[PDB]
Amino acid sequence: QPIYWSRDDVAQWLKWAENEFSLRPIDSNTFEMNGKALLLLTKEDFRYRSPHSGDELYELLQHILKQIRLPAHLRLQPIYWSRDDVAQWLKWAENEFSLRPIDSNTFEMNGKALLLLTKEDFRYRSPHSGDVLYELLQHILKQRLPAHLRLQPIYWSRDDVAQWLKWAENEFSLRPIDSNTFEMNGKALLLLTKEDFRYRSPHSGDVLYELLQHILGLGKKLLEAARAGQDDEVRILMANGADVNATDNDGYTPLHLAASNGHLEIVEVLLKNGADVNASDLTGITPLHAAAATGHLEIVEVLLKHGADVNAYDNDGHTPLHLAAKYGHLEIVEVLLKHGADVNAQDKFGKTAFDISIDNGNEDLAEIL
Repeated sequence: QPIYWSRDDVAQWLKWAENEFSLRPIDSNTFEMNGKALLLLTKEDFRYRSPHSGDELYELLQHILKQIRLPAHLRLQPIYWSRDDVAQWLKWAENEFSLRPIDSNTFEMNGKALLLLTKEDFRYRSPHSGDVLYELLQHILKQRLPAHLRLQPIYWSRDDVAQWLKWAENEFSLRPIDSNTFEMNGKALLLLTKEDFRYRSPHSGDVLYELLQHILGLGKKLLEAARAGQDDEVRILMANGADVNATDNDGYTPLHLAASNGHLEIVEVLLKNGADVNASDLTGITPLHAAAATGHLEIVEVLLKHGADVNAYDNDGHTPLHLAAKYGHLEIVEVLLKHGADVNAQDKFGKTAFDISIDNGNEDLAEIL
């Protein structure tokens, strides 16, 4: 059975299939592992290794299949692995699966940071044994912020970004990070792609990038379901602790989602528990911008009451009034005007709010006065 195969046995199976199925020739270095390691690999890992014939090789192994043992020093959970423990795990799995010699510098981090890395980060660090060193962790996993930076990353300062790095270095046992590695503001740090993080900090940029993603949002991912209106679940989530200013994959806070779905109970409890009433969506949309278009006047009055920029502008230069006038909501438009809405909507096409009401044929909204 393939479980008993060695690196030599794996390689012979490759040259056999290369002749039997007339696959494009592949170097034995493509799969330098024992049969136990090969099993841990997913079909996507087979594809990445030998693109020309990885698919069929995987299916062959599966067709052949149809016809733990962690050291005591590393028996603890990976979240508690120190940086030294990770090195032994790399060296042990190397001898356990007969892999290419993994350098200790490959994973210069604690056990928590190792969990933050995605499968791709493992592959970049260990191009010869990363996938095996990744799925093994998952099987092991199956077996058994500082107050100075508690603000949302979008509002972090250049000095704040530096302290975040220093905190991350001590928190995840990372290598010394220079502060000039991310000499920018939190907004600029968000704009950087994961490839930029890997280039700025080759030792820890993959960890640092993922760290920022978690700060931007598990409990928050559940709390964002406040859009659905599960008020009791929102209280329960906040009671357990959650970033009230979390951001989804499109950059929406629980407030954005609750305001757009008409949950004044949620729209008020989030503000009381610390919600950015003027939070800027990726499109520059504010909670008011959302509530105005969705016609939730009560939420509109609340946001304006709890401090909302009646004259904010999205990425297309649209004020809440413009969004209101685009969907009628003359009542909401009146509230915005009563709270100091700009008559010059200053649209990206220069259109004013009245101009939007004229194109929509809403004479009542056009009759602003």
